[PDB]
Amino acid sequence: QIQLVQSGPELKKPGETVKISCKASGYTFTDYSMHWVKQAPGKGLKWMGWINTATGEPTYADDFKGRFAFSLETSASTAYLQINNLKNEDTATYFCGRDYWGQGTTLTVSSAKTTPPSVYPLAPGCGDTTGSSVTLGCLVKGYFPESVTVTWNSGSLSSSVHTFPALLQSGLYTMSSSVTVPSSTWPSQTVTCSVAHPASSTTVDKKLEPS
Amino acid sequence: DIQMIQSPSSLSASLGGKVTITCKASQDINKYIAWFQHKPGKGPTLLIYYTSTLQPGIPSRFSGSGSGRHYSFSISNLEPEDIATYYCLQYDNLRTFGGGTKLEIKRADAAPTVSIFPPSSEQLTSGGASVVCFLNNFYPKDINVKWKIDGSERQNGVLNSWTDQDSKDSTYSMSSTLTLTKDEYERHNSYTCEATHKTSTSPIVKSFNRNEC
Amino acid sequence: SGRGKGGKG
Repeated sequence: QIQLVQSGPELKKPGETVKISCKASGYTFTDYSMHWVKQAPGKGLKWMGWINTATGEPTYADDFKGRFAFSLETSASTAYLQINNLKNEDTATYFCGRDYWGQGTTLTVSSAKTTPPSVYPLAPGCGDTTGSSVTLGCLVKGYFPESVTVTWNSGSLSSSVHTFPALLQSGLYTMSSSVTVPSSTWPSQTVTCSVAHPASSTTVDKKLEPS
Repeated sequence: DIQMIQSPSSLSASLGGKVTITCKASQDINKYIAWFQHKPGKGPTLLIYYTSTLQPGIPSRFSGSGSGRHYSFSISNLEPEDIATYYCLQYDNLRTFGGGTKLEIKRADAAPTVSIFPPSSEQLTSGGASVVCFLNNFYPKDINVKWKIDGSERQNGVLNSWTDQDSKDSTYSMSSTLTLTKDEYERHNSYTCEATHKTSTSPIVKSFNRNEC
Repeated sequence: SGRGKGGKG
């Protein structure tokens, strides 16, 4: 199976340096060039250049000449993207690949203050029958930067989950998530939301309880 | 050095139907064009290369054609897992992506499931009061939410967030939050969100009343 | 490793 595994999400300040890895398996790393592609928030794909995996020679698109460096560790079948003197506008998800592609590495470049979220359980009011299903929520308010990961029962509820994109509210982000289960199964079969905010090293659980 | 003009930038089409996307290059690219599918949270998937050759594992309902400066890409027998943004890529001289085509599946219209939530005890005792309405699993994407406090419309303090279209059922969901202070929240009784949508000739109304809990 | 495209897999 062909697989490209990229390193995890990155949070940096302007002027710093980041190095992202792309580890290949399932094909011969040095027989195919590795390309790098940038996707800024809300924008399309932009080609950054490629590296010859047989010689190490990189070729850069014009917009990525200067602060960007492609390199290799042939013995570990790993390609690297280093960005020096980081800019806010480097905030994006970066992909490596050619025919097959890595999962992407999200980079956030910000000098603003990191703030953990407040996490609020959303249970139905005391005076309403929801029918054969019941929808529960968690409101995640007042955090910076993106992103957060919201799961339900540590990820074992996922088929009916809706994750709503964050919005900026008074200089801070607010997002929400809902889950839906059969009414016969709650509160009898517990439902808990978990909110991870890696930037603030926080993980918060809130059990959903009936009103 | 080669510009790629991709058209249309977005489209909707019914299940089982066939759509065509085009790309025009600024110069002859000698059939060196590829087409990609890209879904949020995942890496791109190569579908077609050298204008018309299918990647191994890609169904033949994906196809491509073209020469010179003009290329086309089609998806026939559309299915929900085709929801994605599609890109062309010239690779005759360096590489250039087209601007992309966001594909929406036109399923049958579906009414939202609407749920309203009062402020949590935790948020209230910290001085804030967000009232939340989820409007879930609906189609089409256009929807209007009106908030009322004690029967009077309220527009200040409302934030609305839509999901992307779900491959699980070709629907959208949207979250609407009315944020007040605890002080103002505890001076009123009735809180209502009203959903206006193509699927109903009257609004879908969900409410709760502070004095009843 | 080349400027090629397609055929892997």
